[PDB]
Amino acid sequence: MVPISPIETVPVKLKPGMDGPKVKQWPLTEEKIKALVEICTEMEKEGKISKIGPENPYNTPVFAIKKKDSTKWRKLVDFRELNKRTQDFWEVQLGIPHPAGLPKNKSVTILDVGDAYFSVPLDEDFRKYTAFTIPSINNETPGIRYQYNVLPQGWKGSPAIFQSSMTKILEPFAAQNPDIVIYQYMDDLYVGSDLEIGQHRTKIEELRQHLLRWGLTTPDKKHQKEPPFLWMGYELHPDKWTVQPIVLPEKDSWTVNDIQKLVGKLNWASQIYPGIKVRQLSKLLRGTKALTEVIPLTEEAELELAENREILKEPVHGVYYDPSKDLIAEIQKQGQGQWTYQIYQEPFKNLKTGKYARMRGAHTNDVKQLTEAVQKITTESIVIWGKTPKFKLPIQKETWETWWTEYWQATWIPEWEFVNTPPLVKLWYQLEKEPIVGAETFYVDGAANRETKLGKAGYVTNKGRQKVVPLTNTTNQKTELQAIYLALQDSGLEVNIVTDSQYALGIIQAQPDKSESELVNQIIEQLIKKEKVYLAWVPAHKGIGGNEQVDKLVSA
Amino acid sequence: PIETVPVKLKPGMDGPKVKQWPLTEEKIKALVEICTEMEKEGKISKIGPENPYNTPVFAIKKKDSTKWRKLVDFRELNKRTQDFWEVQLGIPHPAGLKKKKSVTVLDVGDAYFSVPLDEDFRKYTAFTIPSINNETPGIRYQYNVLPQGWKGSPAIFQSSMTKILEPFKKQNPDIVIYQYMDDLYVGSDLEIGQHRTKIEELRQHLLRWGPPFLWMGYELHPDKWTVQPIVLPEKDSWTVNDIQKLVGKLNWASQIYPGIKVRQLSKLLRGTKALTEVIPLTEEAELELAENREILKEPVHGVYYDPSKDLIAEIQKQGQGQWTYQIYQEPFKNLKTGKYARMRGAHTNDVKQLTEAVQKITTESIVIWGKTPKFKLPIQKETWETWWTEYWQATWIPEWEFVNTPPLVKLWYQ
Ligand SMILES: COc1cc2nc(NC3CCN(Cc4ccc(C(N)=O)cc4)CC3)nc(Oc3c(C)cc(C#N)cc3C)c2cc1OC
Ligand SMILES: [Mg+2]
Repeated sequence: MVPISPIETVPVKLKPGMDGPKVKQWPLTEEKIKALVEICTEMEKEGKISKIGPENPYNTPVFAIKKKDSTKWRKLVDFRELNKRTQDFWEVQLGIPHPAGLPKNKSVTILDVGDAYFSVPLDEDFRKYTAFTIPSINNETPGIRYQYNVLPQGWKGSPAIFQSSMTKILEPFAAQNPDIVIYQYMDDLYVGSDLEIGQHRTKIEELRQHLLRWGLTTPDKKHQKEPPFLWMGYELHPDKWTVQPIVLPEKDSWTVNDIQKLVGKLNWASQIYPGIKVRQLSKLLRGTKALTEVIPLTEEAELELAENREILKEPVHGVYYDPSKDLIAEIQKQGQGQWTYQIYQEPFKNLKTGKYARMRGAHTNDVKQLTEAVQKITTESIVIWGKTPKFKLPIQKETWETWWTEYWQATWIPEWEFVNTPPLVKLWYQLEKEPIVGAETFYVDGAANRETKLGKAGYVTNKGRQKVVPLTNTTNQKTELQAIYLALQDSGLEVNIVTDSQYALGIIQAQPDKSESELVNQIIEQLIKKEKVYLAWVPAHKGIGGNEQVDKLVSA
Repeated sequence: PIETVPVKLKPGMDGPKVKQWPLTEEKIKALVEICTEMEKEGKISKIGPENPYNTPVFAIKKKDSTKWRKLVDFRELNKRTQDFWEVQLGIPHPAGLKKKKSVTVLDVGDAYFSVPLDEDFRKYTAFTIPSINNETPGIRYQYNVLPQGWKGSPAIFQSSMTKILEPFKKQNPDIVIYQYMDDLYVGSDLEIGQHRTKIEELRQHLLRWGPPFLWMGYELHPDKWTVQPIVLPEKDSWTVNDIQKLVGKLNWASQIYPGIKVRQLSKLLRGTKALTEVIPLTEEAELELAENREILKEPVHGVYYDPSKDLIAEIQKQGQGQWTYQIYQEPFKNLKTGKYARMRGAHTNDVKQLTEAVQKITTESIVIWGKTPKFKLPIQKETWETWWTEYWQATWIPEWEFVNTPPLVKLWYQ
């Protein structure tokens, strides 16, 4: 007998004020009972479970299931009630590595620690809660009761305690062998390195000689896979990586189950397939809750679907990360809030791709969206590579310089360079800082009755030019914007506009180039045609000449 | 330090479950080096999966320093930790701290590592050193001693801190000392000639009674901190646009000051005139401008600091490296106004300027009232949360909210 190092137990407690489960055992058939007694007899002699007496008041129902071809029954303890009463744990398996950040590792050996999963002991002060009773034949004898001595399959804390216990054991080995990387996931250990295979297996056998010191039989995986590894929906080759075959069906009646199908596949493919759109397909996802109704396809969504089909014809592959080279990310505008980017180190070979969707709002511009896309790529790059990449942006240095110096908010973009890839982000209009000399001054105002929704809007100018337009089905805020549009429509290339609308100022000072309101979009189109525009604000109902004259004409 | 102080949370509140935000490789390696030494010194210990709590952590570099510092975001833990009245029912803030001349700010945070923490509270200080690309599980730790940036650290050490400060309080009676979190504010009414030697008298005085960042003292001068009252332009020729901006400023000031009138200043804009046309001031309108000018010379009546209500800090970007700010508890009742200029190390980075501005305003708010205000930042949420940690240099972190609508008050504070 060779001494083994004991695995340190994790102290587990129930939730405060809660007790263990006390669920009645299901009446099982005679064939299931004989199967459960035979397997629990083997699990007991292996030290996984142990018999108990009638003192334990807790109980958990145990079931017996059978597969298709395998003529073998298997137990299944339903710890659903115990998991509700067990404390919360720290899950160390929430995130998944992205292949674009994983470097080259030629030698690879995948081990199976399945027999080590049931070797980690459970806290002895908590084993009494894992009680389960196997019903007796014809209910004529007391049911045989066991309790788990190791981490049970299906328990809340089993995955986290196992990985924590495995990480604690692998720490000295992963520290004294820096040329070896070990990835933990489920009952599998993914070991890789860049050394020749002769040195790899020897260190693999060293890992097998390290885990046996805790008594963990860890051999090679049965039926080792081919070079293209199928790992979390990816195809992992030695020098390249890609996603498993994802092809969209050709249908004519799409329902809601196909709603999470196209979006799920296109978003999962945007990480390697460039230029992928899904917004026109996602706009049909506003208020559909059930999973059976049909939605007719718009030709804007069909054209978008056909554009992605041409990209999904030939498979695109990505390269692995090289820390010796720089990290570069280039962004392109696709239209209507659509943005796509490519991340690479050497040209014509991307590490990964992606897309950014415009944050929905009333008003926006391309500079905000590009800025938001940069912050999204920045955070994603810190996750995968731990560093901010150099950006290639389709915006002039002068355009960005004018933007951030005059924008009312604070804004910043990390180190970037301009790339001439149309369409380019440009400032469509810039308001003046001071009043314009020689330009006609338009005093505008608007008003509307809150009951009948009848309103007026217009302007008065220093040259005697006037206009008042009656409006139907409008509001006070809408007449204030209408008066601005009228002043821009009837003025020359240079114009000074005087308004008292704080609502209209907040929209224009936000500098939008596109909005969901047709009236604001008409104002923007008017601003682009101008050469100089100065917008000035005055307090209303304060005897300001020109402002009160136009106020009484719209107030009826 | 042997006996622990029983620390509890607020009734019906669990510990913090805040997710660790991604960190660069240079910050991860720096925190691993720092936490490895702290683990050898017994300040922190590894924890298992039975501890589900977490508090974010990141690495900074102090002002005029070349060594990384471990900074913890105990904001969620501090608001869940109970109010510390275990000794004093509440210390009124020293009003003389803001009337002194030269105030030095030290970092007595390392002195907190000599006092152990209640074993029943150590699990709530859990933090995670994240891994890159989810390669390995994050390194999990918890504090065995009083951590820097925790609300209870200066309150628990307040019993031992005073015993070290008594031999110096007896030496100088007219010197004001104030402690907030990991900072000790030392102010004196004498010039900087002996101020360096007087603070140096306090540096090794703390070490011999028990430090990486205890050698530097952030100097302040609150006696010369300028305020920004409402000022009206003095012009010899007024255009229509100038008068329009004047009445708009006086109408805004009318909500703060009573008696402000704009009637005589409106009768000059009579008619539909061009913005660039000069309007001569009548003597009746000049009297109204003089009356309003004298009203603004006086401070706001009916203003007061209520220690029960929170402080609010608004910031407006004025351009050319100029940032104006206001501190208040009630709208239009400003407790202090100010203006910064020429942010060092940030000429093409508004984020770094705004970040440093938040630190300076919070520092001023500590000296005056002894607490931090909630900020209204003129910046998108995604841009601020991505870069503010890169320029942060203080041991404390205030609360902040984001302003998405351009304020019209910017034109008047300019
Ligand atoms: C710096 O830390 C790490 C770096 C890692 N690098 C990598 N890089 C990988 C290495 C494998 N190759 C395919 C291949 C390459 C040649 C061959 C061959 N010639 O037989 C077969 C397959 C793809 C790229 N894999 C890590 O963990 C793995 C992950 C996350 C998934 C799988 C799978 N299934 C396997 C492993 C080993 C890393 C873990 C690290 O830390 C924990
Ligand atoms: Mg009006």
